[PDB]
Amino acid sequence: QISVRGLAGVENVTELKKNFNRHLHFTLVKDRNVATPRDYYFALAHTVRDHLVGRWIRTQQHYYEKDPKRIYYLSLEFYMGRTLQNTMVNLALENACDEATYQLGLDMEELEEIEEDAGLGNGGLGRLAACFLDSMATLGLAAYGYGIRYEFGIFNQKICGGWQMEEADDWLRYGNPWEKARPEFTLPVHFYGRVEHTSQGAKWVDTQVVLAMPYDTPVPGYRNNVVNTMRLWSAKAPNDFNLGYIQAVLDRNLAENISRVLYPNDNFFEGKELRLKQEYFVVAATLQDIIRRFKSSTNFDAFPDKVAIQLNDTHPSLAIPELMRVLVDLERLDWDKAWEVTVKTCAYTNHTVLPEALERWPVHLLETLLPRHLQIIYEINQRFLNRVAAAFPGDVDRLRRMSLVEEGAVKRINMAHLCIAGSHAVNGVARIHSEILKKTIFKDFYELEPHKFQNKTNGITPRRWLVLCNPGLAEIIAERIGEEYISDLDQLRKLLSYVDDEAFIRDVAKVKQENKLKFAAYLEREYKVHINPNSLFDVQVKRIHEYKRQLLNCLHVITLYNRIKKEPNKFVVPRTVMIGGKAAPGYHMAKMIIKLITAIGDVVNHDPVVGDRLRVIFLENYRVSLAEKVIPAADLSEQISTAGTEASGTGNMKFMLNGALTIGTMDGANVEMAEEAGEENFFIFGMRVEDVDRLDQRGYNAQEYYDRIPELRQIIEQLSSGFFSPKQPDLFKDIVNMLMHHDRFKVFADYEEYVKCQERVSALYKNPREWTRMVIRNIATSGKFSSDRTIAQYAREIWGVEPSRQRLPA
Amino acid sequence: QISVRGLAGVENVTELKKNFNRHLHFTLVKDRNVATPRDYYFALAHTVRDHLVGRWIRTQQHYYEKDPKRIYYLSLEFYMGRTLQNTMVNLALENACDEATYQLGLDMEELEEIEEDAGLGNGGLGRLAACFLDSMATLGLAAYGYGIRYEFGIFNQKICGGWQMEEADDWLRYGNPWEKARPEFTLPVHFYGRVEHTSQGAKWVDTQVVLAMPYDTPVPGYRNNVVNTMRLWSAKAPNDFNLGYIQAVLDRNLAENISRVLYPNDNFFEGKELRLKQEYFVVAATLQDIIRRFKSSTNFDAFPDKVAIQLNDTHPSLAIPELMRVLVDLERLDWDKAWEVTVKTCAYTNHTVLPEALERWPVHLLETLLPRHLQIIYEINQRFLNRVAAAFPGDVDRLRRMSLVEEGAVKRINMAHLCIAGSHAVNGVARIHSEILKKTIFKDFYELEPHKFQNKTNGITPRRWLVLCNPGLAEIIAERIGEEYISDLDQLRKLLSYVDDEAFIRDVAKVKQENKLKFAAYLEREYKVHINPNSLFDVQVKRIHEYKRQLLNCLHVITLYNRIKKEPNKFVVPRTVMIGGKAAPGYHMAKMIIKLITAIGDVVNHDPVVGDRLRVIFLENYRVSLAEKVIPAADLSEQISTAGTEASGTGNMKFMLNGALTIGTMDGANVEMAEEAGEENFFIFGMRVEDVDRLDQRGYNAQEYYDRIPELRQIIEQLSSGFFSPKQPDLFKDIVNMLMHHDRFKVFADYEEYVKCQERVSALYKNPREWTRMVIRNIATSGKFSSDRTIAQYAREIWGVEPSRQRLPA
Ligand SMILES: CCCCCC#Cc1cn([C@@H]2O[C@H](CO)[C@@H](O)[C@H](O)[C@H]2O)c(=O)[nH]c1=O
Ligand SMILES: CCCCCC#Cc1cn([C@@H]2O[C@H](CO)[C@@H](O)[C@H](O)[C@H]2O)c(=O)[nH]c1=O
Repeated sequence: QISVRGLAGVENVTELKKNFNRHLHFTLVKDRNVATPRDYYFALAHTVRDHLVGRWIRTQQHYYEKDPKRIYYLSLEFYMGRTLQNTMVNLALENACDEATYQLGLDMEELEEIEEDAGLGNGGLGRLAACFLDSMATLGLAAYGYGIRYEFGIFNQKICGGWQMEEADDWLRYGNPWEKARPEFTLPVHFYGRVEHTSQGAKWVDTQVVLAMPYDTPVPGYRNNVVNTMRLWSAKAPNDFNLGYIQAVLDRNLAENISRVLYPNDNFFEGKELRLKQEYFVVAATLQDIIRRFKSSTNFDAFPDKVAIQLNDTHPSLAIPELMRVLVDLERLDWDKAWEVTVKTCAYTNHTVLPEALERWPVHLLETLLPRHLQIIYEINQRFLNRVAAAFPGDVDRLRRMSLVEEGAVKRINMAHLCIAGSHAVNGVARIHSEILKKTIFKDFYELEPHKFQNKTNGITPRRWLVLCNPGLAEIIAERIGEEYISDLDQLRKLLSYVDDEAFIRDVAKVKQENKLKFAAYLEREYKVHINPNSLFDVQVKRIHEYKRQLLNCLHVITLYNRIKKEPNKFVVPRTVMIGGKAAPGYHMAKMIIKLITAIGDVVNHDPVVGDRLRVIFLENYRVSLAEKVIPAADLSEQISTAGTEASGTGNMKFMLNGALTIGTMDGANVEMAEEAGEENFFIFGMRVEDVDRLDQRGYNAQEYYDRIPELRQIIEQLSSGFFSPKQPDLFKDIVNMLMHHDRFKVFADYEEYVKCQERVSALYKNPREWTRMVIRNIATSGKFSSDRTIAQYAREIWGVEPSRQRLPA
Repeated sequence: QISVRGLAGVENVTELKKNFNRHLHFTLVKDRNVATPRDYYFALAHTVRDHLVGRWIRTQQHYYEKDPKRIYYLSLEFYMGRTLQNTMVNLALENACDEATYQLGLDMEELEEIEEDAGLGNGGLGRLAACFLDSMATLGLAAYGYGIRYEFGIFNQKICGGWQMEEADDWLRYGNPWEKARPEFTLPVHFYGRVEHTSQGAKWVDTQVVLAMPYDTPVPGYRNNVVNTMRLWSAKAPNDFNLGYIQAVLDRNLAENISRVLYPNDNFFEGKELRLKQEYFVVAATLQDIIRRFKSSTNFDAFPDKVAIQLNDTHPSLAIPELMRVLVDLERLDWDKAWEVTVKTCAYTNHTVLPEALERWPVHLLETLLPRHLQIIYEINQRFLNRVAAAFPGDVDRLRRMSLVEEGAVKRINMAHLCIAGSHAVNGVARIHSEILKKTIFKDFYELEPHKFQNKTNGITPRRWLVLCNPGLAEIIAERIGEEYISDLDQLRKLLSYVDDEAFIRDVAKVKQENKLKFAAYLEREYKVHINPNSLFDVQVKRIHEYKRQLLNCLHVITLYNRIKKEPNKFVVPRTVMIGGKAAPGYHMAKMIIKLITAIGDVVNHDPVVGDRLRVIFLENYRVSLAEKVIPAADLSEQISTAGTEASGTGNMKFMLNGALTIGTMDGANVEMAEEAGEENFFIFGMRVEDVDRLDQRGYNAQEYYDRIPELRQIIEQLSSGFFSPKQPDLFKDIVNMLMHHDRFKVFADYEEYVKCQERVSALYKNPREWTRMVIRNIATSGKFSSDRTIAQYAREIWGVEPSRQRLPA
């Protein structure tokens, strides 16, 4: 059909068809009269997977012959989403399969919709991981993602009476044709026990053994025939485990619970033992795989020239004392040498500065669960603190601040401090977040070792986040400037010479209008809800968090509503405000925010005076595959976190790429986005980071805003009095109370300037042609935000390897 | 190589080879340089499974077009063993695959050894089930096996210091290429709740839901292109299950524990709740499958003309009140009509008369777990007892004996009584066991309904139990009389005209000697143990049980040993005595017996005076695949249960088929075996059933035998004094105590005649040529004992359907 989707040749189409039929019959054991859409999706999936394997084998073979330096990306999260379309796209099979399946009388799109998301992640962190593996493959890096194969991913969100209900995401119910179980590289992981000292060093003994079985899933590069591996571990009990008899067998579940469910907090940190076991599990099994792969090439000097380990936040920070444990206790290197190898291997990416988000493990936990690692960590601390004393003699306060060990009611190990100490590079995820790191929470560590601190502004993959979810926009871009930009997204700049081209202007706007028409229909079919597709589409999608200030959005919505009820016969640009996201299950406030949003919907959406001028939709079960649908359909992107809190953000990037304009604060990557497009082409409002500080020193008194803004006073009055909850008039007193007395995020301080800026958005939207020209300026400058750029920067400046864009043979 | 293994044509061989290579690459994602034997076994397995599926689909299609009456075989046990070779054999692919794999430079036999047993059974009962499914397919019956897909089967038995250790049989570790998950026919099963009465009848409510997911495994008939289905259910939790959040997800294991492990008792009955849930699970999910399949053909009159349900013992007896529940409560038939349908559908096979083996469920259990079924059972009882009163007025004792409900400290439901009441046929499993049923435990029920009681002597499948495990013997048979006998085993009779044929005599003996030479080697390679292959091979293999009187064997062994130490320079026919079997984990005595056997081994096997004249081996991990090896290699078969206790036995049949002579008592099928071969061709000793009764009425006093047999007194003295346990001299006091004061099985009563008869075995063995001629008479008369005969008898006399030997098209 459209050109970026590859060739539908007569060979390939005829061949796809017979392989589809072979799978349907031999693999699925069905015939065309009993097959359901789910069987059809499978046959297609097995058929496409057939095109990977040849390439997959040759890629692993290549890395053996060539023995390049290897990148190991350790993450507890890999938010993959669906695999089928991505695979076709990267393999140039999209038009072929589409043709083949059409001729068999099937609609491919209907089949794509049957695939479960692999929701092995909560949000931006696990999805960074996913974009990174795609980019690593595309750039021919010899990279492996390592994580955990959770039996249940992020929960599916149902709304009942406007409250979030969580249900189990049983994504493996029907099988996963993408993975390959490799029970033959099963590895032991040890827990508990005790440390014994001998003539010949420490020995960790009387431990419980849990086996780690790996599953491999192919990661295909973009049209370069590189296929890398994501290896996820699964917990299995040993056969002599516990081994009255029945219970012994039934208790095998106790071990395998390790990889059973993904922790769904991204706000808070809970010191729960299961979580720590998960972190150790992945790190222990991964290091033996890394070490084994290295030995098949006594001398660990070369280890750092052959291995790079990137730590996605501090979740796999135990890699550091685990690498010492192996080197010192099992391979018998002296401390000082093993330490040099360790620091030179490991690097650390921090994803937040929120204090409640940082891992601080109780010592009593590490002591029972991992007693030798505790010894190592203490020995690490001591030697570290002697470096500090030597560099800053007399400074005893610096000593207590920098310690890996927090003194207090319960002793804690600060896992960030460990990562900084044991890594040669530490990075933030956007320029401003990186400066904040050096100026505030890691300032002490920066003065000791300024050379460790870097920046690597996040990016997203334009294969998933443009070609895949937005084929129409990819096409019109390709018509003008070619296809090269799909893996060199800087070329999008060439679009700046089309900014006064009437034919492009109509085409950009035409595509936006289609994506809206299509999403508007998805809203009716799957969820019986009625939207005007000529309205502006105002979307905030991301996890629910106080810092992300969905509440601020709510306040705007309520204000537009109140202005409309005040002058009903005045013209306002209509809007459909969509807000969607999951709340972590114990985060009471977050859950109240979801409730408020639906409450506003019940009032606003059924007011006959409002008409179709304002609609408020909460988007159920936001996740990767819903993001691929709503992002191409959006006009306004809401990125409105209090300055200084959102480390980078990546949703913001997906929207810029797809023709939405951004309303946001100068926070995280928003800053570089505006810098790249010009501030004129951006809707910036609110305090900068400096303003927030000034406010913290005076003290933030919310009353002041309430006393001076009548429009705001009215909203609080409505919330307090029961306007939005006529059955429970006091339903929202917690929010009204938080807003008024302990808002760490200064919702009221930004309200005035946020509303004024929202008025400027409506004004520009009334002039279609200038709206679109601004869109063009955004899309045209979104190049920097490709995860290809990001990965090339890690590669060159942290891992010490060259990206290569060259094909491998077919 | 040999003719019964089919054609190795040039088409098939070349085609096997490329499919093997396709699977190795596409399915297993390996290449010839990294492949391990396990990968090779898989590729072969997937290649052979490819030849089933076409046939499998056409068989299920046929049954739809033709709509014949359907047999549902309900069992908690299916002891399948390995599937690969059986599949090749039934499909005529053995010589082809052997050729193909040879040309790829592989040894097929080495590959066959890598396959796990599906040990979804304990012993004869679950293996009857397996032989029956093979025979049902071979006879073109539209039959389905239904059971449970246990995650762990019968435990693997290790010996440590001569004690049994149990470890978990994790038979699914590496995948099972034979099954097909069919998540789309998932079915709800309900538990707990309570019964509510309405205007419109009872309603079972507030129940917990457990889902049953079916797995299908192909059951290929012998060279007729019929492939039937074994459907095994797997327990899965629902997604809103329990649905702080973490525990909710972790507690999903509580539901799925249902299908987690197979109960390994075959002696005793434990009223454990998990077991009852297993029995209900299988019965509830199976009945909806049966009912659904029936509706796709309001009127249940035809139900019994379209459905037959065979109950393998009382384990799935809840099928009966479950069928009433559905008919009465969900489809709204009146009692009397639903009852007629039920009795006409169901039949019951009893497998034992041992009182501790019978299921008697506590009422408090059924009341909490299945409260409506309890109501039904009471209503069944009442109506049943009114039939009894009417037929035997005044007989109040008969009323208490016949009741489904046992009065007592805790009320129990007698599940046998339920099966008899709710079934149109009840059968024993050998002629003598069937008479015992009618004369003793079911006598009351027989006088009420003599027409319900039948016999169906057990059988075994000659495909697995001859062609497969003994290709050499199958060949020489085929040389003389053709191949037709493989599915018409009566033709083995034609061998009686070769009894004086010198060339056959040498060939029969030649094969026996090979199987011995080969097993003798298997003993060294896998278990470092040293046997003389010219000795007589004396084997007792079967579960360890007091009734099966392994102890009696021990006493003989010890006696041969003591006679040898008394006259060391006298000639005795050498023997290798092998005894093997698992003990149920809580059966303390059984476990002591294993211990004794190894103790005898430690003394006997290291006496230099004994030489290689006597060896005593305990065979570790006896199971289906070890049976396929040791049975062809045996000379003497030990079937020595106290008369009246072994309902039928089937090991006895496997040995007759494979050229061993039998030493045994007149118990179970032994009786019909001797009747078929002539008593002269059999080594019969000991009490008949009548003798046992006479002894029970006088009282069995073991002292008497001890006082009159010096050879016996000496053995007891040795056991008591520590001769076999020099470190723990009192190790065996429990056995010596049981033997002397409470042996329900009269080991001493049979000892004298058992030894005399063992002397007659040794005498005949010294004359090779007459030994073999007797073997010929056994093998030649083993026809009756084919499970094809058995199934044809169920078919004609219980199920009301005709066996058909006709091919279906290819
Ligand atoms: C000391 C160890 C404790 C770590 C606690 C944490 C954290 C997280 C950060 N981010 C986002 O990660 C994204 C990817 O970098 C960012 O764009 C976004 O700004 C982040 O909030 C998440 O999405 N989830 C998180 O849990
Ligand atoms: C009231 C319900 C309770 C049932 C309890 C039971 C039983 C069993 C019978 N048999 C054998 O089943 C075999 C197959 O019929 C026989 O040949 C052999 O003689 C039997 O002992 C077994 O092998 N295992 C058993 O558990």
